[PDB]
Amino acid sequence: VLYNSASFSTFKCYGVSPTKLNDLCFTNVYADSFVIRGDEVRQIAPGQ
Amino acid sequence: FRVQPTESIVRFPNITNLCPFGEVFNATRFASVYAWNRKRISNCVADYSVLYNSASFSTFKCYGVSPTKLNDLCFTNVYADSFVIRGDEVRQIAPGQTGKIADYNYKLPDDFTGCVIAWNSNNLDSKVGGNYNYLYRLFRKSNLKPFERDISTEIYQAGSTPCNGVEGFNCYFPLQSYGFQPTNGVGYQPYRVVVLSFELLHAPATVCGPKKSTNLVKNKCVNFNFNGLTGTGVLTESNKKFLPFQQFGRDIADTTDAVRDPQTLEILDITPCSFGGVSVITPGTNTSNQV
Amino acid sequence: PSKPSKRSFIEDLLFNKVTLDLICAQKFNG
Amino acid sequence: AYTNSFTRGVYYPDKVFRSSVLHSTQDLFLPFFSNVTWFHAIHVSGTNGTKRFDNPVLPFNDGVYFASTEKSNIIRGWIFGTTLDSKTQSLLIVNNATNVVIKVCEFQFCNDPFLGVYYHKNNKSWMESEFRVYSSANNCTFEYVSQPFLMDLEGKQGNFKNLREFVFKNIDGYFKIYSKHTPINLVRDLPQGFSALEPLVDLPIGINITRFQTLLALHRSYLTPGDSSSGWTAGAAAYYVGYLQPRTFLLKYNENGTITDAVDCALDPLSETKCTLKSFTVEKGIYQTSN
Amino acid sequence: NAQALNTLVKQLSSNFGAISSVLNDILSRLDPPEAEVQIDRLITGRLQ
Repeated sequence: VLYNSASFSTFKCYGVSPTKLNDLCFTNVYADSFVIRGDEVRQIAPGQ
Repeated sequence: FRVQPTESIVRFPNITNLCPFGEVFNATRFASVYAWNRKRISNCVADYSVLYNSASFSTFKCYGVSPTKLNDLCFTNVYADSFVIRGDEVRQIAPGQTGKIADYNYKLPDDFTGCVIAWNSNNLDSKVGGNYNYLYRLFRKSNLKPFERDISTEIYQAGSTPCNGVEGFNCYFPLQSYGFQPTNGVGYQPYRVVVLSFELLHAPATVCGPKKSTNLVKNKCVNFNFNGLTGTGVLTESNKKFLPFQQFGRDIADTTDAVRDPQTLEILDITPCSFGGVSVITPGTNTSNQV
Repeated sequence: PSKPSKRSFIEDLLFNKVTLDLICAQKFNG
Repeated sequence: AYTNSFTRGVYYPDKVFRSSVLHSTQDLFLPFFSNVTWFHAIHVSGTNGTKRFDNPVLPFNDGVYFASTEKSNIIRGWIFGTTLDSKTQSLLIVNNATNVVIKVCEFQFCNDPFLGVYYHKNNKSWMESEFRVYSSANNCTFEYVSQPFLMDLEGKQGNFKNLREFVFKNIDGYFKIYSKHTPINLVRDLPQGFSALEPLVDLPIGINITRFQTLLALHRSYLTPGDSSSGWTAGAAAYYVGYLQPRTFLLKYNENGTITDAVDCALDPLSETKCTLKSFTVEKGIYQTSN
Repeated sequence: NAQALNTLVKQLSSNFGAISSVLNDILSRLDPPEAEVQIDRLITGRLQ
């Protein structure tokens, strides 16, 4: 459904690949939901 | 003792038939992703200068050749895949980029080599007519392999039940058309893209721009260039019969040894020109400087 | 002394069973 | 019947000259002396024996080799597809004359995967009748029709002199067909004539092929008392199928420039020895090849 | 020694990671800031 619900403008990750996100596991997951500017969507990146 | 080449032979294909590129980007109807077209450009010159003139592309990325070198280069087979997608899917057409929905429709080979082109179709594909004739598969029991298109449309047995012909709860129709809107927001405009698979395999090159075919010269090592083969060695006819196929040869060191010319069907023998080694036999500089 | 090089009978039976294009490839690659 | 593959399964992976080098290639090949499936489409010469007719569906792995013993151009074409129905596309080939007319359009004749070459009375001789067995709508995408006009049957009952060898390997929506011709002598099996298979045609098809089929040409002289298709006593051509395997061959080119000999790298441990030593001269002594 | 030299040549026919194995078919495809990484791969490999 996270492949069904496909309306995301920018989607980037630096660890696992979305190809392998399905056949994989995790031990702890945490999510940080918020809102920002239109020009700040590129600012949420490690080291940026 | 390295002998520098004298001049710069160039030998590109013969004719100068313009390649039909105006009907690639600037065309009326582009089939949807669930069934895209294959445009085989064959045996023509493609002057990318107008492809530098016609510069309205929003996103332009390639993973093989560079656009700086696209002009002075050649190709043997070219194929183009023109279609339309969402505004947020223009970033999904990239090798290895796993699509949330963009793997069911069109995947790019991780081994791709060629430039993809995208430009906004708001003025042509988003109109008051609804333009609901643009469709895309939304789900399927398996993800497609890069250059395969599942133009088939069957029923989807979501929820593990045979929904033979009927569309019910979790029996949806896969080929859901695009929810486009005439002059919608930025993220939802119909984007018109087209890719180009530059088959750079070493075969007789056809599709490339024109360059000055200079006459052959024997026993003179020259900075020649056969469709990008920027070798600098002497030239000679080769005794051994080359293949009726491709114009390139190899050796143990993967540095071409014998080729066949694009224009004339004469065999060539390449050899890096006279190479030796100096050795300065010197007495002690405290005693002289003559070597 | 029959040979130009002043070898011997037994030296000759040796210079034949060793015997020491490819050398052109090595010469071209430096 | 089942037979052994003596000298079959080699094709220039990428056509370059390769003068007299012992190159070690890794592609989809056919192991030597393996179980190749004979298919003797002889005309049943007795009243008791079964009518020998060979057009059964053959599962299609990532590769399929082919070989057709021939004397009068009996066997003509091939057919592919995932399930051979309105849902999946089905390529096809035809050889009604020297011209090579082909298609990609799905034409459903599951009952009759046949072809008709019946004896024409007008200027009575071996003549071609029914090069069309298609009974469905096309809805197709690709097309190709080669037309060099020369119209041959030359029916005969002598030894099978000709044989054509094919490789249908598809990867990433591309179809590749290698082919070479050779005059064979023996009638009962594959003679010991070594050669490799040049490529001829590449066509992008973007379909997930999983099945395979063939086209045979069955009709005889009108003097035969009965149905020439239910009763036919002049067809004798046979074809061989070998499912290509992921191998690692070592191709030994020659002075002239064609693959003369080769050796597998899993056939025998001695073949693995030659595959590791990178030559065909394995002197006495213990070697360590793999684990 | 002859076999050592003969295996030193066949290292010129190694991709070493780059998209080719000869330095005329990397500068005929890519551009300086993008071909420099391919040539860095090939040169550290050949030097090794």
